[PDB]
Amino acid sequence: STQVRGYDFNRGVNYRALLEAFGTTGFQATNFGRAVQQVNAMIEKKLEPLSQDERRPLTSCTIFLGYTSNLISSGIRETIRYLVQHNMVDVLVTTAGGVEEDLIKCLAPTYLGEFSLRGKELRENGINRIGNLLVPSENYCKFEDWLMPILDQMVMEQNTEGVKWTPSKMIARLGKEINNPESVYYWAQKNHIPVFSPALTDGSLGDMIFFHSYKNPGLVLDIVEDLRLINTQAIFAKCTGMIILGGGVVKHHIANANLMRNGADYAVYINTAQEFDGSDSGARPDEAVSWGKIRVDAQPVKVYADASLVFPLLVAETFAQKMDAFMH
Amino acid sequence: STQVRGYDFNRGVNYRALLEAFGTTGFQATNFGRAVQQVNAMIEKKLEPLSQDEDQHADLTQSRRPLTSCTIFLGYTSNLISSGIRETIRYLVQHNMVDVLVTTAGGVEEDLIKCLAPTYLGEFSLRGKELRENGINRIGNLLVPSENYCKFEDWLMPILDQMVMEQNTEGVKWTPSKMIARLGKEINNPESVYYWAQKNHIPVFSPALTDGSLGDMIFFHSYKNPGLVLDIVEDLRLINTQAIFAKCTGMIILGGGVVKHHIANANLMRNGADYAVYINTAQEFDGSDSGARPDEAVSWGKIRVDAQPVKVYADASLVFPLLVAETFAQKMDAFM
Amino acid sequence: STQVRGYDFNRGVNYRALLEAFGTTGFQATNFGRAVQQVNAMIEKKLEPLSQDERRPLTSCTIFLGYTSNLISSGIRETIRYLVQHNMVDVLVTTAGGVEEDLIKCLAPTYLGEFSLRGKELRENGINRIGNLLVPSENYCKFEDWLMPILDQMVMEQNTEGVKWTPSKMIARLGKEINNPESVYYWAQKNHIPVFSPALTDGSLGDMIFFHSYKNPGLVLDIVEDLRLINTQAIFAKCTGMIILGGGVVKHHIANANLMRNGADYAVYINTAQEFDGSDSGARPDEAVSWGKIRVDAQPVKVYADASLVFPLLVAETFAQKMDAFMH
Amino acid sequence: STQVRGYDFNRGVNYRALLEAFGTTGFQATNFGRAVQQVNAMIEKKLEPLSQDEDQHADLTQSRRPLTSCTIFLGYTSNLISSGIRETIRYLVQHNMVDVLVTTAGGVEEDLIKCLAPTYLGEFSLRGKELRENGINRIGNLLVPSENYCKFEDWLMPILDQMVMEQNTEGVKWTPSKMIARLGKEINNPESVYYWAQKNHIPVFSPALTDGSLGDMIFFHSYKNPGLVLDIVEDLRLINTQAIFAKCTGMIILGGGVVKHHIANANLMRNGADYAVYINTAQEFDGSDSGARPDEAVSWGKIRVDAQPVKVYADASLVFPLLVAETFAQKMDAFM
Ligand SMILES: NC(=O)c1ccc[n+]([C@@H]2O[C@H](COP(=O)([O-])OP(=O)(O)OC[C@H]3O[C@@H](n4cnc5c(N)ncnc54)[C@H](O)[C@@H]3O)[C@@H](O)[C@H]2O)c1
Ligand SMILES: NC(=O)c1ccc[n+]([C@@H]2O[C@H](COP(=O)([O-])OP(=O)(O)OC[C@H]3O[C@@H](n4cnc5c(N)ncnc54)[C@H](O)[C@@H]3O)[C@@H](O)[C@H]2O)c1
Ligand SMILES: NC(=O)c1ccc[n+]([C@@H]2O[C@H](COP(=O)([O-])OP(=O)(O)OC[C@H]3O[C@@H](n4cnc5c(N)ncnc54)[C@H](O)[C@@H]3O)[C@@H](O)[C@H]2O)c1
Ligand SMILES: NC(=O)c1ccc[n+]([C@@H]2O[C@H](COP(=O)([O-])OP(=O)(O)OC[C@H]3O[C@@H](n4cnc5c(N)ncnc54)[C@H](O)[C@@H]3O)[C@@H](O)[C@H]2O)c1
Repeated sequence: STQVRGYDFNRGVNYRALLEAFGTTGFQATNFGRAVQQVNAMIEKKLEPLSQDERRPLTSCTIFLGYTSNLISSGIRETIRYLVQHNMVDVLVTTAGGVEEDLIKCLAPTYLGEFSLRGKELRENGINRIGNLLVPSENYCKFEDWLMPILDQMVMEQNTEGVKWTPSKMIARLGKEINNPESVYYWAQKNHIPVFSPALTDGSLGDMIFFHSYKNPGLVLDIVEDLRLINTQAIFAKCTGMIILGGGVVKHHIANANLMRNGADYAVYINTAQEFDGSDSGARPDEAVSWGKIRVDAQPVKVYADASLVFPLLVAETFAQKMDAFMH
Repeated sequence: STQVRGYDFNRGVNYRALLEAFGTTGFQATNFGRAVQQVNAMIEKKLEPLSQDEDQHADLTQSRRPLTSCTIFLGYTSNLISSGIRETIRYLVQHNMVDVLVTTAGGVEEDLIKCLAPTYLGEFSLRGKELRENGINRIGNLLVPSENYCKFEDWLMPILDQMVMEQNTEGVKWTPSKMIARLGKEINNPESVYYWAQKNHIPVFSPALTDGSLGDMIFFHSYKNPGLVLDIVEDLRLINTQAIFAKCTGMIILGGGVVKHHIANANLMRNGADYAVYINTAQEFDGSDSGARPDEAVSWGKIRVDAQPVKVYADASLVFPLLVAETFAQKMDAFM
Repeated sequence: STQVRGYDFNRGVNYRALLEAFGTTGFQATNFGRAVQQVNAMIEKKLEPLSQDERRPLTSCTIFLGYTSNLISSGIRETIRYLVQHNMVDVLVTTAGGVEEDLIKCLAPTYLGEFSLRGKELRENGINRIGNLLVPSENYCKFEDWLMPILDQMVMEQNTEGVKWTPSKMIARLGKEINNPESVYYWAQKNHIPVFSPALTDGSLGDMIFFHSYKNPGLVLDIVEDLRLINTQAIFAKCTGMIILGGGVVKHHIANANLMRNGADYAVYINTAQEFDGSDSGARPDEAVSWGKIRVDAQPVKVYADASLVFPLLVAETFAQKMDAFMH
Repeated sequence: STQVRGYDFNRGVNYRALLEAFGTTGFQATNFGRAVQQVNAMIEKKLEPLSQDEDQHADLTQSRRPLTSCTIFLGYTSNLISSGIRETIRYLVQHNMVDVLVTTAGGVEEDLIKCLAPTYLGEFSLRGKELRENGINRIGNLLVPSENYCKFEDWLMPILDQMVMEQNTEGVKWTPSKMIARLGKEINNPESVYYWAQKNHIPVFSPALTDGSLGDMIFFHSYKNPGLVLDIVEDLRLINTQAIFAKCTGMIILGGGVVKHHIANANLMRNGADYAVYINTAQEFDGSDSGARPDEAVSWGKIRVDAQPVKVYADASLVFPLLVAETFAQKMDAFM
């Protein structure tokens, strides 16, 4: 049985050892160390070779990465981009803001602010607040100018070439169009990583589709085909892992997909929600076990924390140390 | 300036005076009192008489529901339909007290499943392994037997068959709201929220309607009877036009997530809601939309700068029935 | 097994029935109904007559009421006053602010404000913020004028009459001095309900003792005797119940006292804390069971909510309906 | 204006660059970066040379500790001493990097008990009944065998005997801080926070020192050896004078409760702290002092209006070691 003991700074600042010490520090530091172990187990399983019996290359473990939209507003956008760039995860799930703001960041930046800035004076200057971040309205003007010709082409392809659009197919197209290596969705489509977002209309992309539909009516986004697509990613996996940042639709959609295989083998939740309100967001991993979304023999972990603090540290201690195994 | 003073139980127990005293008790009790005031302001504006032409509003919004002097959007996370708040919401919809509903997929399907089989009380700490081994699914401190979903399957599959047939031969272009209206008509049960919503021409928006058991069933059904399409674009047009052609709007939002953003973003299209009450347990510090204060929404234009929005930081299962008791339920004589 | 079902407003607004329906509404409404049941069980046990074998009158169950200081800033001060006035609880525990602000409210009121008011402009006008409440600085001036002559007498009594002051003895004296039926501590001392507050110096009372000690040095407040006094309240009880609003010292001090009898028989927590940070505040009742602070056979309840919303409703459904049993 | 940008792992893993990138990552990562800046400002001011007279400051504050150019108050809730943050705090005290400690009683006693027996890792969900039946006590996801407290009893009772004897025949008037200094000297172990605090003349305030196991032991001891008195009034004088006669003050407060208010209220006596960092998981909505934002303290005069205080909303077991790594631990050459 393992003793509580924190990092001793009389050793100097040995960063790897400082991070390794979270495991024996207690409370959420210990859960962070457990999450490192769960993700490294996902990775080790993924890198094992496939048996006989056992367009994206299939691996020995399929990793679903989910994140709420605000994390793409944050600099965790870079963290996610890196993982997608190097084919370290296999399926992305995010809400609509998490798609559009990645693209918009290729046209204009987001800025630091404070949570307490007052909306009246912000609105008067055309500045929109996302937590302690700030997005000028002009950013969305630029998005409009960029996106509208693409909506024109998608409608034409729908009506003259038989294309049946879904959120994931639109997201791949937008990633191809943005054509920018800073963009998560550019790498996702380049690497054949599907992106699911069933409420893709809930955001600025929706605004633009809405306005567009009055000059160029008839665009259809079907969510049924995308439900088949995400569920089959789980059903035909040798192994699955879930890494879920935040809650809401993203968290349920990944977990429910994995119910179709009688549960994920590995699971890490990082979120700030709590169970007491009965929310899905705040449900503990053990709630998911009752449904079959996480296997009974799994050892899932939740870290109760803002992912903007934890996720880059998690990546540093897991994926980033196995980078070579993921290249060329 | 208003003094802090709690209810004095030397008066005995008058529950109305007790709830009214929330306003001067402080902290979230005070915000509850402010929320009562904001909702009563919405209702008061809604009940003012109107004079507008019936044909152009139906053409612009593509809806059969008459305009009133204030359009009220009610949103709730799915789990509140698992709870007994389902009865609270059903009452409001039954009496045409709100005008637009927004909920995630679970908030649709579990209202229907409750007409087939009940949900039970449990505890948050019940272990998943033993529950799974007995076919019991946990929702917070509630429990749903798996057999409930089997009954749901049997009820729903013939309806999905008809929907595909209507799509392919009668030109129907399904969306979530149109499906939700049809499911409410089929369930044909006065305990159901969506039975009343469709009967009263109250639309229900749920853009991620595949994220739950209804999705499971659509998925399974599609391998027996392929082809169903659910378009979210037309439903975006429908919700936004409800805000655009409103004379006045109020937002009452229980919980966060999709529901909260979808209602607020629709109201951006009219440069902001006139009244807004949030009841949710989220906090701002994580940058989340769920946890964003009303004043964040003001920066975007989702809430008018001149509005007096209120957030109550609390579990809505505690607060929403009390809020309805002090607002809509006092005005039911006007609502008929 | 009990079905989920909310109050049906087609019945009209039947307030008692609306409150009774919280039990079957789920999430924290259900925990509220459970708390009503636990408190009513405390009360029923307290009102049972004492056996042969089995200055405050001893009853069949000793109820400890704890609350954080801010709840006395709130209007829950009236709720607590009522219970103390009618001898419905037996021991009070609160932090220092929870003593002084009760007294100050007899000299000048507290006002409603908002959480977002900015401290600079408040400080410039001599207005102090407590959450969404406001206390003018003048309130504390009035407190100073009222309190200083009492500190003079306590020192004199210490040095010439052998008095050994403790927090609970000072609180009883201050309640006698305030001589005002709106005050919690007036009723507490009148009804021989002891009040424990081991960090009594942490607040305005401390400020005043601090300043006083420079003109009239030597006042001693011993916390050891007060530890014996609260622990013996638990040790020699036939039965104990704990009703704890908020966390911190108050929650631990009551629970630790009841460890000395191998645990409380009944327990209700109402607080907004969560367990994930390892805090005592956020510890669930079942953590206390591991120490022996709550008996293994007890059925404790936590309601996760702001007590300013819940506690008056709890009192309405429990103590207030048994008022007759507590009088004359 | 500063752009949002996360650390780019195409650079490889440079942990310093990774922590520095917190500042531009947003949400609480940004507040962490601001907290690093505030603490480094405190340290920088502390290390400025001073010229003040040694005798009058010792007379006014009744302390042997020399004044520096900034007095840093470090507060932490008890559970952080249960955690491995105990080692973080011990390092700071060992090297005289902070000037005043404030903690609740558990934060005193468990530092001493850890020199006698360890605390172990467990899980939050372990059931109390089975733990109680095996003499294991739960602290969050940590576990303390009851035997740890038996060892504590045996170590402490002879010390309590000496304290009573010194009170009754050598005129000693015990207070919490004076007791804590004596316990640190007796534990005589370089792993102990309070061993280092007393050796370096860093006072420790804990006005409710009876609320925990030390209280249990004082209680039991008093029926064998009556008479110990612990006065909190003189300790109020001692902490307040540390603020009053400071040239500059900074507050670093982990958690809420007594600790947070006691430090901030001491700093009111000088019309406010110059620097302040809160790290805690509390929220404002419940009116709590724990959850009060720094700007509430500004309204009282506890934080100067010209200061730039920062709160990081997070479990300090995650954040405090990183904060120390980026601040105090980089400056240890100056601190010798
Ligand atoms: N919860 C269910 O019963 C259920 C059923 C089937 C599917 N799902 C799916 O789960 C997904 C996520 O659900 P969601 O985003 O709609 O909500 P959620 O349950 O994830 O809640 C989002 C946030 O809303 C707030 N909230 C939740 N419950 C609250 C309460 N009782 N009082 C106040 N505030 C509260 C909280 O801040 C919470 O983090 C949806 O797509 C849904 O279809 C859930
Ligand atoms: N930037 C934005 O936030 C943004 C922009 C456009 C649209 N939207 C829309 O808002 C709607 C709702 O968003 P949602 O459900 O995706 O997420 P959300 O922001 O509401 O968050 C849901 C829950 O996830 C958790 N969470 C959030 N941020 C976290 C963090 N940093 N660390 C840990 N946990 C965290 C919290 O418990 C929160 O209650 C969407 O449909 C989305 O498209 C958001
Ligand atoms: N916790 C223990 O191990 C322990 C041991 C013996 C006695 N006690 C007694 O319990 C009483 C109450 O403890 P308290 O008021 O000092 O603290 P607490 O544990 O009650 O915490 C108070 C608040 O501080 C904040 N906090 C706690 N842990 C945090 C963390 N890890 N990171 C950030 N913020 C955090 C939270 O908002 C919390 O509600 C004290 O009198 C103490 O002596 C506790
Ligand atoms: N008005 C004041 O708050 C005030 C005034 C003077 C002094 N002080 C001092 O502040 C110090 C710390 O206060 P504390 O530990 O007593 O309490 P606190 O206010 O810090 O609260 C401790 C915890 O109790 C819970 N809590 C608080 N308010 C709640 C509510 N309304 N509903 C439910 N739960 C709630 C929260 O989890 C909170 O973290 C004291 O020693 C006190 O004397 C406070």
